[PDB]
Amino acid sequence: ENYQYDLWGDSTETNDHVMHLRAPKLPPPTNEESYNPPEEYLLSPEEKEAWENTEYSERERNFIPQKYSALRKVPGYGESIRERFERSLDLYLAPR
Amino acid sequence: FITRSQAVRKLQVSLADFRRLCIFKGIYPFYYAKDIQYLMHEPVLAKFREHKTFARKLTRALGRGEVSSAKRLEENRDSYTLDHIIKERYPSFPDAIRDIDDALNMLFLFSNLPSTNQVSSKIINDAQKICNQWLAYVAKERLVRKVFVSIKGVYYQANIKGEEVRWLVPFKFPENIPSDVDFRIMLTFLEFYSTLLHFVLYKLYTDSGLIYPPKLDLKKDKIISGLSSYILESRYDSPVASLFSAFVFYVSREVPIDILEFLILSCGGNVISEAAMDSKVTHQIVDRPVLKNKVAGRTYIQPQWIFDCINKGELVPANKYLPGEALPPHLSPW
Amino acid sequence: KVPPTIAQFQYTLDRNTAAETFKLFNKYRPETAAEKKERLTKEAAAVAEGASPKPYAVKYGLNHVVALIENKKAKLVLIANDVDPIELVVFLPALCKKMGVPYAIVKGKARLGTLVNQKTSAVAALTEVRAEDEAALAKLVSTIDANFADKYDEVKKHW
Amino acid sequence: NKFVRAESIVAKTLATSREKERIKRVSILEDKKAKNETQHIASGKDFILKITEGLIREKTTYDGKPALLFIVRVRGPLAVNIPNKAFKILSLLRLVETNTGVFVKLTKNVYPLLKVIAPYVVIGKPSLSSIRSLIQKRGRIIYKGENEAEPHEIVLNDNNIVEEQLGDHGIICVEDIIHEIATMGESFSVCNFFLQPFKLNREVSGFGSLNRLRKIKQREAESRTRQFSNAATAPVIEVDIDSL
Repeated sequence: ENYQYDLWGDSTETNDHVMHLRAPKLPPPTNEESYNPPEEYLLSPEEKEAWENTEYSERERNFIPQKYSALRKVPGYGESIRERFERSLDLYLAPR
Repeated sequence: FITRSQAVRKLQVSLADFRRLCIFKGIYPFYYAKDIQYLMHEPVLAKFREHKTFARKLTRALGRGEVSSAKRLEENRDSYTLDHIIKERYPSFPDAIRDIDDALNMLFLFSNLPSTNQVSSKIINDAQKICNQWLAYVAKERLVRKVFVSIKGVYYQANIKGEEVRWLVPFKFPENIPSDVDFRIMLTFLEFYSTLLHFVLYKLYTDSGLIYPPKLDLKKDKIISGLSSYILESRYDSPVASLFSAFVFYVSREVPIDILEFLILSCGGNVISEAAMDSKVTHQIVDRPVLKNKVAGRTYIQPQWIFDCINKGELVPANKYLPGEALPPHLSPW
Repeated sequence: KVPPTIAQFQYTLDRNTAAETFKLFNKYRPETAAEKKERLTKEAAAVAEGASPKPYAVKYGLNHVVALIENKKAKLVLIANDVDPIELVVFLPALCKKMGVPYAIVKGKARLGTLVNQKTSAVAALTEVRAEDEAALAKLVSTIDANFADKYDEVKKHW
Repeated sequence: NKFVRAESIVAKTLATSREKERIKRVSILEDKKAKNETQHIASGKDFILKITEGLIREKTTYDGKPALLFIVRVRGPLAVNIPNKAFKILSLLRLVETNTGVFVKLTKNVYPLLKVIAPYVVIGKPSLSSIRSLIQKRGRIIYKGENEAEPHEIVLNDNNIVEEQLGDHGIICVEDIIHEIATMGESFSVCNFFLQPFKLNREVSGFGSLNRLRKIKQREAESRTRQFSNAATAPVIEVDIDSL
């Protein structure tokens, strides 16, 4: 039996009592970039390379918006470990 | 305030171990003086020192040539626990569920990872076990509100004690691990979120639901190793939780199952797969341009219908979801 | 400038022979204090509820050894060159020569300690041996007498 | 470019003497078993050992039924250089690399070749989850890169790649590949050479403090959970692949 006990119980106390606890800000809810988007979101061929020309981290989207007819035709998103790793670094290295 | 260098020096601890404690304690930057000054007296720091002593005293045994004493040093080894570290971080249970947003995103990523020389198989198997426990509970007490399938993965929203958690699950394909990413930072985040999830899941199960931890059927884990396996024993409020009741869905081979059977079982439907073979069925979910059988008894759907029925809650008509035609533009729930 | 009976050391055993010595010697480890204790607790568990042969392990005290050479119990003797007082061993290669007991100066005083659960040892010797390794020992001995005793016949002379 | 010690160079020959003579011995008895000239040999049939987990050794005869095996590369034994008869079979199964898996069907032709490579491979009948999790976790596809480069082996990320390479055989997606691998069908020889081999990570995977001791523990667990029979009537050791 490891980690098999309640530790909170009847716990009413909040940790945001000292004004120095900066709550880690839940990441922005995803706005219109689905596997099947309205294809006006699908990027113009000039901006496909212009987006790739811009330096990373000073960039609006971490991805190219793409259209897919079938759900089977959805690729495994390669730059997924990079996103969680960068968020992890943003928690303990970026000043709040 | 104090500089990083001044914090490291004051603690007399390595930078790595300073950052490990910083990850566990939830400390962020200039650091706050009283924050580091409060970190100094802590059991976890003392246990890190004990690991360093153990490290040399093991290589003493190994380096000499004696194996039995080294094997005995493993037996007489205790490890640091992250138990008391959460009480001081998330004192109330609703505060821990406000963090579980970011906690479930690491853990569901680390389930969908090939084990490397960086990350052991035991790490991924334990992470996947917690993932399956989470999926089992959310499908048990029926707590889903929104779904969103994107390029990145599949997003879910869940009223876990009425505070709407959000979390992302990638698609079940092999993931190309870059050599760029640092699998030592991510392992400590996993180590903190893992224990946090163990305590959350005990609290959830022992409050409103079931025994913890539940068992798993061996010949069920041999078939799927997903969510139809891992049986759980015990001893509604939302329209989404009342949907798909008295509906039996036959999920075909073509669709991903583990991303879809969670949703069916969550709302109130039933799952029979093509995969399990390797009746009451009223709908079939198929992603082919040419469908072969075409019976009068079943209704034929491309999964987009499910991904819209959860979002609206009003059971959208399946006339725009037939196999062989182009799907509607699929809007976000945000 | 070194008097001949000192730096009868430093002319130690060679690489290939040395490893093969330990190939034999690491077979004859004394039980560790942990191991000895558990063995006896295994006995106590058993003998409290319901035969053994004499155990070969190498011999390791300077005393014990100087006893053993001169009594003929010793077959092979290993003598580490670097010792805090050199005098603590300088007689030892001659004593052995005189009792005809095969000896080799090994390099690394700590290296002896390895084979014997101790920090250092100065001297260890294999007195009695298992049936299978009996031949292995007597050959090693010969190997040592060739590459060490016969190779350095002039170790008793030259400054 | 290093110097080679004498002890090693004699050890290699002394071990390959045992392996050349062993392989020739198994070759003779398997040749004499097929030609129905069973007049004076050791045994004219085939046993399979199934070791499970306190280690129970089963002794069951091989049926004529076609079975599904997942062969895993081991690295064994120690001083051995592989002979011509090993180079051939391990080239055909494309298992030159250590820590590397492949799927094959086991018939009355496959089983004699299995006895030759048994000291180099660890075999067993996998389950549906072992297959399905293995393909969705690991998978290579050798095909053309951007415009010029050919030898790119990337990843089973997509299903449209599956369409372009297979397609007309009836295979559309990665799960359909799993179907024709788990269940022995028409397209199995099509997709088996499509996922060429798997890249399994090695056990423990380090040389250091904890990792050396863990490798020691597993290395002594090897000779207990696997034996080298060396005889011409070697029972084929089958192990749990769900556990492995």
